[PDB]
Amino acid sequence: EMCEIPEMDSHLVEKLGQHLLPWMDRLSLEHLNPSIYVGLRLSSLQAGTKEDLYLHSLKLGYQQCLLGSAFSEDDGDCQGKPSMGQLALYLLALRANCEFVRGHKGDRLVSQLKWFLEDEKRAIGHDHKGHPHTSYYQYGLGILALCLHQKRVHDSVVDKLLYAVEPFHQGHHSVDTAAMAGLAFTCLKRSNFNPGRRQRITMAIRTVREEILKAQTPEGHFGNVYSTPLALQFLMTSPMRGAELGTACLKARVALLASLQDGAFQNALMISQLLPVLNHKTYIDLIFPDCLAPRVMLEPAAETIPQTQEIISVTLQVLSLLPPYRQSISVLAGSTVEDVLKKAHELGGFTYETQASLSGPYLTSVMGKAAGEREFWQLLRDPNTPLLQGIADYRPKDGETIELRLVSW
Amino acid sequence: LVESGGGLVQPGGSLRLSCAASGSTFSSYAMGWYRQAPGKECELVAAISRAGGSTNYADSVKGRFTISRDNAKNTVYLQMNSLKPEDTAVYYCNAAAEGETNWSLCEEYDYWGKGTRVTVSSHHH
Amino acid sequence: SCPPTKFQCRTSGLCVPLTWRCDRDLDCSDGSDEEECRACLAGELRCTLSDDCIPLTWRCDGHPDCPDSSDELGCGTN
Ligand code: CNC
Ligand SMILES: [Ca+2]
Ligand SMILES: [Ca+2]
Repeated sequence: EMCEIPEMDSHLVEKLGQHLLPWMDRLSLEHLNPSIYVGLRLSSLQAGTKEDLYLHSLKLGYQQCLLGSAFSEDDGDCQGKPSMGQLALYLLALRANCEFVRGHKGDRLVSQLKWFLEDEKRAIGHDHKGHPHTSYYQYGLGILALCLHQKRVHDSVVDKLLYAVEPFHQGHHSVDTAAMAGLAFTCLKRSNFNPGRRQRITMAIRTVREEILKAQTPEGHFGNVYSTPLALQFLMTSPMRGAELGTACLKARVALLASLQDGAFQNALMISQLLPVLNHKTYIDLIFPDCLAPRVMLEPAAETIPQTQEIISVTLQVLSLLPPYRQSISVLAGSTVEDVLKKAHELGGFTYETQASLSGPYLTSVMGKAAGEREFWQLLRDPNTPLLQGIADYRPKDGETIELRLVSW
Repeated sequence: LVESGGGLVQPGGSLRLSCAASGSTFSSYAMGWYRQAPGKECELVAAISRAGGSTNYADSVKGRFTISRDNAKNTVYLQMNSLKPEDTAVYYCNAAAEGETNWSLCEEYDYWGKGTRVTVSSHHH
Repeated sequence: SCPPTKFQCRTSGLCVPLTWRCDRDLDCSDGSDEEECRACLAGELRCTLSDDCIPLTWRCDGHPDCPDSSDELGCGTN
């Protein structure tokens, strides 16, 4: 069976797009997002000439920050950004404009990304006994981005991703990680790159297919609501012999419709991963894309119109510190977790740090403790339930407890 | 840790090899027992379908070795009966490729685990 | 419409740094910026005319990883 997602209501798709539109005007290095550009170009929607300026800004920032003087003529210090994973997404952005990475600037960017994979391959080891410094998600993304531009990686690079899905790897990969690996493998297979691994790549695609389908929840999502978009992108790209893939994907469409109606998709990166699916496209369409299909011009959404809000109380707790932190914080209803953290700081006795990411603000330090290697600050709500959204998107209710927990992964 | 069960035996003796896989996808793979004899190249000895329904043996070994698996424990077994000197080798567990007449992935792997050494010799006592 | 710190692409009107003018790469879609112009570690390989080191696995892999393209020279048949 094939994974197919019948067309959704035009007004629902156009609402998703309206959430992206404010980002088309946010061109600072901190806010530029190649995933947003890719998702819009793969969608049935467009943002007009704003898209041209957005891609130009991407080219200015990614090339100036990573090459030569290595700072932005306009914006100054790039602060160690973009990352290599972000560079891979920039390469997808180029395919979304029917461009190949090229010239002496592009050739050097390609080798930087290849060095990233080589460095991760060395971190993992011929042994497979080490860990990537970033993640297997980024490792797969880097392989995908190169493959889309017809750039080869060595069998020994691909082996680390193969091993991670084969029967001897340790630990458990999320649906999102498995999906991105599957997308990388699919590009290699379609391109007949790495024929010295022809069969292991074929087997790996099937394995990912099976593991994603086994992760389908009763509500129909693959893993969770925010894993379903990339899971569907992977599943749409190959048939699955002897399985009920078609009904599995229809069950996911139901779950997505419910989640969409419930307001689940407001994060720009998450929207950017979902819009291709709702246009029957995936990142694998960037091998030979049709970049000039008609797309509907988006219009601005109604202006917010802020209203009267009651005060609420949220308990913020950090038990990963000695002495522990626990305080009741009052904020306006509809405030985000980040707003709670700002108030806690303003009251005294609390501090934290964030860094920018394509998903928004990422919490990196709490009360002077910065997360170290393979650690992170996990966000949870009562009872012992990890959030599915970040500090700038989760809006807690009165009486809720938000916990920040130091976790090793 | 992965491969175990090897040793030194008389001709006609028996051994049982175990291969414990740490990974969640074990059930998604055909598995094979492979061997590298002193001075020789990689050879698939026996392979088994994902479920256990179909098997595949090198001619040298049919009737004497039996491959089985336990997906509940993530383990593949090789029962080696009536051992011959020519079975002397290091034995390795790895994936295999189900096929209609299973098949070796010897040429698609460049990393093998430690394996487990099997030696069959008359001279032993 | 662009500042004099920048080169203005003729067709799009978009601005690029002046150092992208006449640098061989076509940074404007219309090419307007290029008009009317003038040991390594074990397992690595050294670029011929640079101090750059690459993995030996990047030799003859289809992409020039060496600025002088030496890693892709001499990759054909005998
Ligand atoms: C790798 C990763 C990802 N994560 Co995190 C998971 N699980 N993540 C993990 C790890 C990141 C660390 C590392 N060594 O890379 C890990 C395990 C620490 C984790 C952190 C969590 N994650 C969480 C969310 C819920 C998930 N994560 C995804 C972004 C899920 C991603 C899957 C996806 N479909 O995108 C994901 C699999 C791939 C991210 C990536 O590399 N993108 C490519 C990269 C080039 O882009 P980037 O912007 O530069 O990436 C950085 C950020 O993504 C940041 N980051 C990671 N997760 C988040 C989430 C948010 C909300 C933000 C603002 C940043 C991050 O880490 C990246 C660099 O490592 C998400 C889609 C996965 C899912 N299906 O649930 C989901 C967020 C969805 C949404 N509505 O926004 C966090 C909130 C979870 C929690 N309850 O604590 C938490 C981060 C909180 C914080 N401190 O701010
Ligand atoms: Ca130029
Ligand atoms: Ca090369």
